[PDB]
Order: sequence, then structure tokens, then C-alpha cells
Amino acid sequence: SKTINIRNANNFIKACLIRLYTKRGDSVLDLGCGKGGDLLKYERAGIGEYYGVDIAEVSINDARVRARNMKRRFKVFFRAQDSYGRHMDLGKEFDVISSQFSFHYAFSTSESLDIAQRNIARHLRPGGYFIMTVPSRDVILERYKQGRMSNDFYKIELEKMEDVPMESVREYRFTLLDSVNNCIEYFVDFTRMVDGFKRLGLSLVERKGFIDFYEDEGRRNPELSKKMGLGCLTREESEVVGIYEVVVFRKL
Repeated sequence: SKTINIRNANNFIKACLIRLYTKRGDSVLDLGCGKGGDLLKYERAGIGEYYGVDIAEVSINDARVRARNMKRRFKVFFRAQDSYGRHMDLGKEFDVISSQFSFHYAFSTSESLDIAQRNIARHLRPGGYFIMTVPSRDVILERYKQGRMSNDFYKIELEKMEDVPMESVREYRFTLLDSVNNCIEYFVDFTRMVDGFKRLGLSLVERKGFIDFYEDEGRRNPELSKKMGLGCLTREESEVVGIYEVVVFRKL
């Protein structure tokens, strides 16, 4: 009830991102689909096939029920496993691979990231797109210097001192009202991600902050914005949304 606006904003951004890189008849692989919250969004996109994967079986169960009781024109596939730290081979390519608020979990270890990046590359068709939404390390670190790492909606905690630079930290504690609690998150090493993908045939094509993406797409989508309680975000709410950024890679 209190994070309603924050949720609406994030869902709107995800709906626009999907709409921007998806087309009718597209096959989509949803990594970290969670409770399948984007199933309805893809239904509007007119996709033909949806494949959801998540490490938490408890979330896959909710997604299965959601797809089983919703009006969809596309087929659905679900599988509970780790598509980041463990080899994955679904035996099929997809036009679009989505990873919303979860890809940063692939930066657990150097090997984990390499496995994750390779799983995406082998499941993405030539010319396909890889859309993701993850926290911005630059934004987070900038707030650390400002001394403002939280409000009444969220809270981020970094590491200690003792010869440990700000560029040394690789993880942090993230808390969100009515959401995760003291959840360990790994910083996204953009450069390493881009370089890794580049060697796998994937090049960067998009990178914009949530706020800017939200404002620009908002003026270009009055209907999709009015079709919900969407509207104006407050400073405190904007602080949470301004933490994430949109990143898109394409296989060439």
C-alpha cells in the first residue's frame, strides 16, 4: 500500500522495456521470473512462447498457477534451477531473454558470472535481445559519498573500512519495505559484463537510468500510463526507483 507507486513505476518501466524489444510470435526466456509477474505484460506484447526459470521453487509454483489461471494466447514453460551459477541447456533458442532485478545475482563469483553469461549466449538466437534491469553501482556509490543510503522505503549498507577502498566492496545489504530483508546483493561490474558478453557475440545497445527512462517513455506512452494508478513520484519514492538502470544487449 505504501510502495504502491514504486511498484507501479517499476512495472511500467518493465512493460515499456518488453514492448520495446518484443514482437508478436516471439519466444521469450524469463530468467528469474519469480512469481511470473511479467506474464500479463508479455500477453499484451503478443508473444507466442514464454519460458520461465527461477532458482526458488516456491516462486515457480506461484508463476505456474498464475499462467494456469490467466487468459493467454502463448504457451508457457517453467523449470526450477539456477540459470546463473549452473550450466543450463534448454535445447532451444529464444528471440528475447529477460532478466528483471536478478541478473546482479550472477556476479557472486568470477566463475558464476562466466557460467551465467554463457547460458544466456547459447539460448539467444542470432540478433536476439537480452533485456535486464539491475541496480546501478555508480548510483549506489555516489549516494554512499553523499551520506544518504536510505529512507522510509529502503536501506543499503556497505562494508567496513581498514584498507578497504570504496571500489573494493563487491556486495551490500539491501532492504525494501514489504520486500526483501537485509538481502545480500552483488555489485554489477559493468565493464566486466560488457567485455564478457562482447567475447560471446553480445554487444551493448542500451543503458539508461530508471528515472530518465521513466520520464521519456512516460511522455511517449500516455495510454499505458493512464491505464493504471500511475502518475507522479515523490522524492523519497524516486530515490528507490533511481537505484536501478536499464541495460540491453543484442547477439550479433
